[PDB]
Amino acid sequence: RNGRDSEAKRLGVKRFGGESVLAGSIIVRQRGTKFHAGANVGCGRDHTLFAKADGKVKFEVKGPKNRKFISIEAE
Amino acid sequence: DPDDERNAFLEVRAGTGGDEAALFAGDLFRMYSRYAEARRWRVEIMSASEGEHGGYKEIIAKICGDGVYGRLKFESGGHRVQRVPATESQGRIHTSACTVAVMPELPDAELPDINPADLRIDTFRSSGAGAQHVNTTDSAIRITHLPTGIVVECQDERSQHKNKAKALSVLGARIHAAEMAKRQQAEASTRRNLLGSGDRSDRNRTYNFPQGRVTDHRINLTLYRLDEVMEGKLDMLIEPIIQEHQAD
Amino acid sequence: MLQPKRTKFRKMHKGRNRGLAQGTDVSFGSFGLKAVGRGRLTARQIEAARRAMTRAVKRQGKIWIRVFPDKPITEKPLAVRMGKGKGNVEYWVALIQPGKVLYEMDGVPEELAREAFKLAAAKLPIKTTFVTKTVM
Amino acid sequence: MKVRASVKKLCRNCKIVKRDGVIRVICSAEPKHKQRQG
RNA sequence: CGCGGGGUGGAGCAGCCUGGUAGCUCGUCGGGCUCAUAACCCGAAGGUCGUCGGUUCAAAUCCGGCCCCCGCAACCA
RNA sequence: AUGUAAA
RNA sequence: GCUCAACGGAUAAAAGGUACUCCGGGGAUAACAGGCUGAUACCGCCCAAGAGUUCAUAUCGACGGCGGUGUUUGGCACCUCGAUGUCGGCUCAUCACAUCCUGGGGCUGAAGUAGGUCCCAAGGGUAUGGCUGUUCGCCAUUUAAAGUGGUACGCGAGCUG
RNA sequence: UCCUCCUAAAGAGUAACGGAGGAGCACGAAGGUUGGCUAAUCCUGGUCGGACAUCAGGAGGUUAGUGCAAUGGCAUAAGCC
RNA sequence: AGCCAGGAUGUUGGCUUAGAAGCAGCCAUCAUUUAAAGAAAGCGUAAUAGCUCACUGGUCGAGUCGGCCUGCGCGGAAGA
Repeated sequence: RNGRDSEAKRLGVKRFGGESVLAGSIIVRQRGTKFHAGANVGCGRDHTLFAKADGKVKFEVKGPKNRKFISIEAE
Repeated sequence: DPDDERNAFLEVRAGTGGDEAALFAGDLFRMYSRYAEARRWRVEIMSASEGEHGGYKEIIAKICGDGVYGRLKFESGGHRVQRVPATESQGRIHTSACTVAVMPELPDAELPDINPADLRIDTFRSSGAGAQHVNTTDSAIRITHLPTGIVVECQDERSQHKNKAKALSVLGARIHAAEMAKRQQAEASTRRNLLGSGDRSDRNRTYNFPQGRVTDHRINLTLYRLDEVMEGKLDMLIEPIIQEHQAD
Repeated sequence: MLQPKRTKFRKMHKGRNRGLAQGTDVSFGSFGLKAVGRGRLTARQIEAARRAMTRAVKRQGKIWIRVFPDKPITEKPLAVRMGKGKGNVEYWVALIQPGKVLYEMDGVPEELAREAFKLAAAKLPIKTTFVTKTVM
Repeated sequence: MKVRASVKKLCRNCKIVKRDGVIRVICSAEPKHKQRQG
């Protein structure tokens, strides 16, 4: 009766904090919104936060309900 | 006694003159229904086979409660009917007989334990054909039930368990059939003793409509009522029978 | 037999019985049957241990059952090869850690509870001991 | 005589003996309580 | 529990596929016809389609969930 | 189509 | 324009039987057996309601549990497909005791005989005919008994088929 | 063939005739922008109205909803007009 | 711990009047003499009677009775 299982979509955090990324690089592949768009970070229709500048990635815990934010500092 | 407080089965059947005796069996259902609703008894019609000119040929009916069989012990037997018979276009007298059986509860304590400690299981090699497995593997099971003497032989399939389940189902079916056959023989041997041939012979109850009297052999009772008799109120006739039955 | 009513899933994994016990302190009764051995108790074992402890401690008193199995264990039909799906649900086990309170009892003398917990330990496979509720 | 593996004192007159290594439970009152290896 | 057939007067069926109307037969009761029984005729009761949520102007119907009945469940060349 | 049994 | 759903699609177009079979192979993979385990089976023990005129423990024993053996069914395929002949029968036996009898003892719900249960003890013995190819089973009659199993659930380079 | 949770050992990935389920569509709007709003479930009162029509008040907080079986997410609303 | 002693008068107690009487089951589980005695733990009787222990004396005269934690052992543990 069982046996069906899907191919994985390879989600997760591709670019961790501290590493300098180029413009347009995919940072976090996530299903929903576990991370939110902060400074110099764009959001797509697939909820994929991508880079918009050449800097380092910084994770922040701002907001009322302690939601995560990705920021990019122009280093 | 335990049986006394027990419920009962009433079986009112038509004897001689099946056209007329069906009409009197309907009246006996009416008799014991008016006798049953007086002392608040439950009446349920389990089976009733209709006649031709009205009434019923056979009535099997459960009456439940507290003390039906102990109060209605003495009703198994014949009932003679002298009456202008509804049927006669001419109108002459006749003996219409009806037979009434009174059965106790006998509650069903069925399905005893199969007792595998008492089951002798012989797992031996099989006969027939088919393969190598017949030579070495057994694939044949015989189970004997010791206190009953029932032997079940299974040589059907390859694995023993799939034959063990069949052998236990056949053990359960044969034990249940042998117990229900003894129960149906114990019912029939008492029903042949309580219900007679159905003839008009005098069997403990005498009825007399154009005279106004009914005489009961089972302790002579010669009471000329039949109007406080036809609608319930049968305790008086029944009570002295119990009075001189408790003396013995 | 103790059996759950309409759970979310019918069958679950085997798992291991690692970790220490949580139900150590006696909380309801004045005494208790604390289990020492690490094992697994089927629901028939709890029901039989209730049967042959309840009769000796008579109609007075009060007994608490501190455990519930809520873990389905299957069994394959015999002369059936390996695989072909998980088996049908047959019984229910409680994984009992070292030092787990199984039964508690109040309203009885100490000797009667001592003699009843010996029979309850005899009906169970795992090794138990005898404890008493200390105040705080 | 009883040939069980666990031996307890049945009545008050039971005595634990260690004859030849074999633990026995002797009884001077009732012969039925005399038993074997434990 | 897994699969299939379903749940339509008291009972058996249409009608479900393909939505816009509750229908037929047997049965129950009562009355005529006969002096009566059988037959025939007439009238009445009876089910909202097992129940519940959604689409639809409209669910007896289409779909899904729950309850109940019956049958099927590892062989074997 | 039928309608048993006691002058 | 493809439910080319065998869905990275061999043709646009294709179901079955072989015990008449035949070849290249495989223990990569089954059957018989040997190997590992013991779900199952047999046997032993713990607890105890209860049956037994009283009385759990003379004899049984539910509800429950723990162990031994590899004798049944099982599970995996470790060895065998450049070959290990197996069921039943006849002859020939060997070994273990979880003992059928004989022997020595304990309890008894053992007045004696005849008994029930259990411990030690394998030295010896452990049926005759009908049916069925049958092992097994039933029947008839003996016996003190008509023991359970292992040895490729023995034995075809000893014999039939 | 494909999608969702576990298996899966806290990056990615990960097998079994493993445990639970679905899809072979639909949409001219349910899409874009702008503007505005916050439900489910209970309690009280009210003609039909009765456990549940609707409205007013109160609790409650996103247990509601997101076309679809499941996961993540959602008020700055991705929910509703 | 052993040893000669004690371990009572009404309790045939009311209870379902056939009897449960210290000891089937009910409940009460008194109180005196007191070195001591439970209106009773067991055996035995249709019930009694009777026999022991509870407890108390005396001879005696030094350590003893019951639980917890573990180390090493015993038995369960029988094959070809």
